Amino acid sequence: SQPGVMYIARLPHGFYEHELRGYFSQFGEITRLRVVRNKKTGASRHRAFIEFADAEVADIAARTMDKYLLFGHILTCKIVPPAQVHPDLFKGA
Amino acid sequence: RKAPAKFRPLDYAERHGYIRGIVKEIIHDPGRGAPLARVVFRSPYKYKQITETFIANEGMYTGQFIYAGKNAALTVGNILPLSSVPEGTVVSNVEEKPGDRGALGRTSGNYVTVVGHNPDEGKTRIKLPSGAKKVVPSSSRGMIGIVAGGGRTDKPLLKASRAKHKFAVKRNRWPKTRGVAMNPVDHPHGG
Amino acid sequence: PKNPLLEKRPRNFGIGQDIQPKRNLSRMVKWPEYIRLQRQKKILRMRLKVPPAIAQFQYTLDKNLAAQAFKLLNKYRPETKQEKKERLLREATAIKEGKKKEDVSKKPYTVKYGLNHVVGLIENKKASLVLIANDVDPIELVVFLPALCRKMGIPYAIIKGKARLGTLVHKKTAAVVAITEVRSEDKNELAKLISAVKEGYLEKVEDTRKRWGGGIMGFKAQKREEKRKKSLETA
Amino acid sequence: SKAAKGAQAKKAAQAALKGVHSHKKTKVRKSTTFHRPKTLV
Amino acid sequence: GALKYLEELSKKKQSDVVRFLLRVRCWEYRQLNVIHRASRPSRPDKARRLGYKAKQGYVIYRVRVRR
RNA sequence: UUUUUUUACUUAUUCAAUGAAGCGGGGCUGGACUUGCGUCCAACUUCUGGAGUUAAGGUCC
Repeated sequence: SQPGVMYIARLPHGFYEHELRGYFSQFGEITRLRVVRNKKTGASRHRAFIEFADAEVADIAARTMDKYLLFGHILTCKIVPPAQVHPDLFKGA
Repeated sequence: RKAPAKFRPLDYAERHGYIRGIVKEIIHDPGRGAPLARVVFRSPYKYKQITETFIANEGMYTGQFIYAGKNAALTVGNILPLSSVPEGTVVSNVEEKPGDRGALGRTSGNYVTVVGHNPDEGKTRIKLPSGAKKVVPSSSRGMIGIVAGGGRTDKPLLKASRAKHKFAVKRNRWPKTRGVAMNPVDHPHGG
Repeated sequence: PKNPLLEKRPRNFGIGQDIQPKRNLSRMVKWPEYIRLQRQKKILRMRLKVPPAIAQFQYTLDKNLAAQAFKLLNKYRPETKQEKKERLLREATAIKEGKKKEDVSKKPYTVKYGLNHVVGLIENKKASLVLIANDVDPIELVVFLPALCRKMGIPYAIIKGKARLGTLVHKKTAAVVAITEVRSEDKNELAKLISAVKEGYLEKVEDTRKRWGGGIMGFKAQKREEKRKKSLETA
Repeated sequence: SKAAKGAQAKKAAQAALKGVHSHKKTKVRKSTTFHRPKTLV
Repeated sequence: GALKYLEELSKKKQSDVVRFLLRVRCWEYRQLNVIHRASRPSRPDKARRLGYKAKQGYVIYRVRVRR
C-alpha cells in the first residue's frame, strides 16, 4: 500500500548501490534507491535513500539495521515520514 | 480368583470408534455371586491378542461378539459411554470417572439406571441400586444390561455348613459371637 | 514392462482394521527423571513471573556485535603455559647476564577475568568494557553487576556463553570478562566497540530491563483462553 | 500477499540478528520406552 | 569481590528476587532425591565462610529433612 | 494503597491411568445450519466361535 522511505548513513566504503539493493531485496522489494554522491569526483558522501514498496517492510529493515556495526561504521537507518520526504528526493535514482 | 473384573483401559479405539471382542468362557468366580466372562480383543498396535475379564451380564454366551466403544450398538454385553445411551437404559459396571474401569452396579442382579443427561456441561444423572442419585461424567463407560446371577439371595441357606462354605472363600468373619454373650473385658456390650 | 505377478496390498489404518504402523511417539516418550527435571525447570521459569533483576539477562548482544566483541577480544587472550615458560626462560637469562626482567619483558595487555578481580576493577573504575555471561548459576553472582556498572558508569553487555568466555580465557567457563586497556593500534577498535555497545545494546535495553519476565501460558492454556474469549465475544 | 511480505521481512530480520542455523535435528522414537545407552566396558 | 554483595543480598530473604529464587530452588530440590550430591554450592559465599574450598577433596551434599 | 466477599486461571500441592499411543490447534473430505461463509460434527471395522504379524506398492536416484 503506502511506500516507505528509509535514510541510511554511516555507509562504509564499498557499501554502494548494488550492495544495498542486493542486501535489502532480501527484506523486501525495492522500487527506488539513490546514493548521494559528489558531482566533481563521483565519490560517495556515505549516505543513501531507499524507497521500498511497503512501509512495514521498510520499518522492519530500519529497526533491523539501525546501529549496525559494519566495517568500523555504526550504521544509521531511519524512516523518514511521508510528510517530510522530498518530492525530488529520487531524481537520478 | 485369577484376574480382576475390569474394563479395558480407555484408549483411542474406545474413545473414537468401537472395537470387537469375542466371549470365550463364562466362569465361576470364587467368593463372587456373579459369573465372569473372558473376552478376547485385538491389540491395535501389535499382533498379539489381549484377553480381558468382564462381569457377565445375563444373556451373554460363549462365541458372542461384543463391541466396546463410542460407536458401539445398544445391545446386551456392549460397553458404551453413558453419553451414547438413551435415558432409561440400565447398565452395569459403571465408572465413577472415565478410566477407572468399572465401580458401580457389579453384584448379581444389580444395575444402574440412566436417569438423565446434561450435554451443555457434560454430565449424566444416574440411579444406583441403593436408590441414590449420582452425577457422573458422560464419558464414563457401562455395559448394557443386568449382571447375571440374580435371585441368589432368594434361596435360604438353611444350614450352618452352607453359610460356612459361603464365607470361607469370602474371608468374612464366621461364626459371629454376640457382644452380649461376651465378658466385659472383650466388648462394650459384654455382660 | 512390469511383472503381472506383482500385487498391491494396501493397509487400512482405521480403528479396528489393521495393526497401527510405527509412528513418531517422541512427544509421549517416558523420559528419564533428569531430562524431565531440566525441561520442567525451564518451563516453570517461563510460567512464573520473573523479577526484573533476573529477567534483564534475557536481553543479550546480537550476533554481529557479539562477533565484533570477540574479534577484538581474541587479540588479547591471556598468556599460555608454553608462552609463560619461554618468557620465564628469557627473564632467567636476563638475570643471569645481569639485567632486570623489565629490560627483556614488555608490559602485557590481556583480557581481565575472574569475578572478584573484575568486580574490584569495576569498583576502582579501571574497566573500560564488561561482558557478563547470560547463564550463570547461581544467578546471584552476577545479578548485582549491571547495577554496579550503571553506578560506576561502566559500559557493560550481557553475552551468550560462559563457555564462550572460557574460550577467551583458556578455561571451560568464565562468568565475566573485562577490558581495561588495549594497545595503541586497537584503541580505535575498542572505542568503536564501546560506542557500538552503548548505542545498540544499552539504549535498546534501557526500557526493557525494568520490566518483569515470564508470565507466559502453555499452549493448551492459550488455546483454552482464546476459545473462551471468542465464545464470550460471540455470546 | 501482505502477510507473505511481512513474513519475508521477519525472516530477513531474524537471519540478520541471529543467523541461519534456525533448525535442529531431533530423533524419531518409535517407542515410548527409553533405554540406558550401551557404553564401553 | 562479589561475595560481599552475595552476603548483603542473602540477608534480604524477603525481597522479590531472593523469594523467586528460593521458590524455584525449593521446587527443584523437592523433585530431586532426599539426599543427593550438589555439583557446586548454591550459596558460594556461605560455603566459603564455613570453610568450603574449590579443591579436590571437598564435596557438597544437599539433603532435606522433615520438620 | 490496604482489608473482606465471590470468581475465573495454573505454576505449587493432591488423586488416578497407561507398554506414558494417538492430547490440543490447524489442513483435506462430506453433512448440516447459518450468514451469504462462520461454527459443530463426522471420518475408520456389526449375519457367522476363521485369519490378520517379517510393508506390498508408487516415485526419484
